[PDB]
Amino acid sequence: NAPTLYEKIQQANEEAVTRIIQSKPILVGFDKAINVMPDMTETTILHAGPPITYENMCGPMKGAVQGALVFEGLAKDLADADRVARSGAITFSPCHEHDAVGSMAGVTSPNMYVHIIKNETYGNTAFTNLSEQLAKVLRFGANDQSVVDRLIWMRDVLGPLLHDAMTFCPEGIDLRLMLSQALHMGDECHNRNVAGSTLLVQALTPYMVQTDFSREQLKEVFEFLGSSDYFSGPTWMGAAKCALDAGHNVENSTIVTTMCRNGVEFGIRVSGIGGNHWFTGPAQRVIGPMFAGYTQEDAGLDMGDSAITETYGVGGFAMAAAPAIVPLVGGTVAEALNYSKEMLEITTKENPNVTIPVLDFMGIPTGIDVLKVLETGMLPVINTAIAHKEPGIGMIGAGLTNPPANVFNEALKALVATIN
Amino acid sequence: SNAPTLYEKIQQANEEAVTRIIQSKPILVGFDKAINVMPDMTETTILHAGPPITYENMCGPMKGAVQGALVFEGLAKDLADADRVARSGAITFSPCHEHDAVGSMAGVTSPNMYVHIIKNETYGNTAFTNLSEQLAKVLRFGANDQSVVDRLIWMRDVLGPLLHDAMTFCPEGIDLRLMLSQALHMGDECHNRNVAGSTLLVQALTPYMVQTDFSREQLKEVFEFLGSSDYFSGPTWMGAAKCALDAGHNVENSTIVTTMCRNGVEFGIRVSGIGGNHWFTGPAQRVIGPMFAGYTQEDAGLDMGDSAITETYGVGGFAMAAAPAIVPLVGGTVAEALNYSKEMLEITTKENPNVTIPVLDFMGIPTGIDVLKVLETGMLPVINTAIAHKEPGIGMIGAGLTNPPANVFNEALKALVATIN
Repeated sequence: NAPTLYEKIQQANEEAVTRIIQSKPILVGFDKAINVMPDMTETTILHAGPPITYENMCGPMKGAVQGALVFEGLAKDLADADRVARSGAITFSPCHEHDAVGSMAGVTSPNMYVHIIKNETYGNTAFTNLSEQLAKVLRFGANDQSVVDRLIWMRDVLGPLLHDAMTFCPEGIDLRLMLSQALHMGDECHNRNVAGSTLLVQALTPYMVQTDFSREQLKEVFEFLGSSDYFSGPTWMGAAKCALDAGHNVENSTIVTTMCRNGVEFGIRVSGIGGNHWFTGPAQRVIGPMFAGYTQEDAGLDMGDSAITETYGVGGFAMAAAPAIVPLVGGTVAEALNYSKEMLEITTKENPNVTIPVLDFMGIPTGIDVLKVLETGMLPVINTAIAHKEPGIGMIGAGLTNPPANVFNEALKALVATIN
Repeated sequence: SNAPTLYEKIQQANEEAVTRIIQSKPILVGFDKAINVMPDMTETTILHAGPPITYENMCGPMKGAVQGALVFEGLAKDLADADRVARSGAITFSPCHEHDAVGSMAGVTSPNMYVHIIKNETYGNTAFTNLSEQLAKVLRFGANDQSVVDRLIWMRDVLGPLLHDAMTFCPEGIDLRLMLSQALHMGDECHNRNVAGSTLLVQALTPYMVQTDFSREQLKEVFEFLGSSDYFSGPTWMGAAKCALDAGHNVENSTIVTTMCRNGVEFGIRVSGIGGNHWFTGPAQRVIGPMFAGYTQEDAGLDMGDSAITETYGVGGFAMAAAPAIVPLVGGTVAEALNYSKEMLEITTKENPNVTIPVLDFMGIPTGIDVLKVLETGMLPVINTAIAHKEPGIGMIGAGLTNPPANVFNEALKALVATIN
């Protein structure tokens, strides 16, 4: 009594999405990437998006890698760094291929500090760097003395104090739970992190104080953390990565387990294909509110791993939860309420642990299924920060984008061919 | 001719009054023992929520409050004794409202409790409120074990002083209208759901507490205390609202409500054009809503507390729409909550642009409940509040929707038509 092919996929997607939903990413500590991540070398630099060579990277990402190389000691300055990167001496590699995710340029170097996030349920581990805090920052390609000065402080004090702080928190911090409180306080955990960041520092505060650091280091670190609302940003991405990784490599699943971009190409991974097989197409423009005297002409293409957030069910998929981002991202609140409802049409089921009050507490729409995106013709709606096409400069606005279509086509083809 | 006519003079006065309210900017500047900073305090003076009320006529839970308080202040050896002292002529019982303060639930506030000191940056008037004790077994609900009096002492021996000291490292103060601003974009409504506000406040306070001379060991238990409940900023918003509202009080000819409060027996309001501490009073009402399991509506007491200053300001139940998280706690439908915040506009003078509700396309909260419009529409202020056991100390046993009583507005109007030169 054999099962039908479409029936295989239904079963696989149920297995896949159950693992995603039942995942309980726990924040366990912090440590230099080199000390704690897989396949790391002192000459490895990780970045956001699918694979790409340095020569092909876009302005901002190059800038971030130059900034990074100088932070590492590997270069006396920017002009030098570019020479060093171009030389074959550096190994470049996506975060995703090292069980990590990076925000924006997503450049992460051996002695940057990272979140250590462990899946309570299924045992896998995810990693992600810390938010610098301002707008003029490495993850946007800026790379002043000021910028590397701040990387240094983070390596030399912030990192160490968080490492020591989690030492006094043997239980870890349950990120799904905190994520779910966040969506009840008007965040979608992608471009709105206000509530999430405030929960995080509340949670971290008493452990920090139990540290050997001085009152004065403590104050300046409290101040950095209240500097902007983006501190938990990376945190939610890591939880999402931890969760989605538990749903990868399931024999016949058509669930998207990764969506990322590097400012030149968008790449996806699908569960039933497994491993690091990427499907890539052109990164799209990001249409939205532009900042202080800026234009669409100035913006680079979509960039960053933050999209792992929508792949989980949050961010743009949860925009109904966060009507407050509308001025920042464009559109009506009407539409913002609608997206979460429409995303039900291309996902596999509601996540009963993360709910949205304005929608009568419906679970977030979880598990993008390539088949449904093809049949409905609805590409996932992503929200994102807009970055300048020039290195240096800052974040310059925010808006809405979609993945390219080709990518889902190519994945559909790969699947129906795998199953025989 | 426009020979300055009447309905005008009211339209003009409401403009000035609501402009004060909207433009007030309440700044949290300090903390200190009531007796050190509040107007007309004496050591034998104790404050309660709602309009004036003798002790003998107070209700179960609030009598328990003056008793716990008295034991703490050290004016009676014990509960049964306390009740004796209160009944003797040796205590002045007067409302928070008449000392520029406000009080949550029983609202009892005695000389040695610590209060927020909140000062109007625009208009320069000050308001005060006590702090959240943080548990369910708590004085504001009438409970008075040893445990409760101990926590009260802890709050005045340690927590209190810590707070006071922290705020001296912060000479700019904390801007409350801004923070409230942000809370309402984070799913709070600053009456029933206070999570966002509370988390924004403990975070702004931390840097300053750390600059203090308290031991780490002491900071440790104070954090434990601050996250034991999400209610820590609740009083803070009452104080904010009280501070703004008072600056809109005493405007000749104005029919704007500047106080709504209750003491478990009566509901009482003040109107700007009437002024001072002239109170209009009716029967406090039942609060009907979902019940905490094992409890039922005949367990409940009548509406009690000063927390309704919140809807007097434009927030709380008036902001219902901003806080879809509360629907199953406070009852009703989400569509109904959107609808109520819209409705409230026919009762109010104009939208506050500085404080807005995202889901309603960022309309400003509805400000300036106008006696005259309450009357002509027939529509009463909606207030969402906690339902509290009628017995002392049992505490919150659910929540729901209530209203002020119709009569209180009728009298208002009649007192107005009799004043307006």
